[PDB]
Amino acid sequence: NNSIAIPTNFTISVTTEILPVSMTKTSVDCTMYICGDSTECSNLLLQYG
Amino acid sequence: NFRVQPTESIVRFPNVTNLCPFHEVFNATRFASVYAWNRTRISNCVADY
Repeated sequence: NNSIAIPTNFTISVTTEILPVSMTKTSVDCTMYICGDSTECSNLLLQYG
Repeated sequence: NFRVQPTESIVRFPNVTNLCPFHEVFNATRFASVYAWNRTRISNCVADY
């Protein structure tokens, strides 16, 4: 009911916090992946919208 | 996007593989008795006709 605890010294503490901010920005060559660089396959691919 | 390029290089598996018994029947001096048809089993190849 009537007792309190009070610091008498202190401590400076440095902690770290690692955060991800950005990730690798890729791009894809939709045809060259799907259809292979050099193919009338690509000519079929454009059918797919 | 961007790329195409043609130039055909078709360097091939063989180098100097043996031809065949060809140019040996087409160019033989003495053939067989007719019923003893001189079938062989023409050899390994490059029988590139």
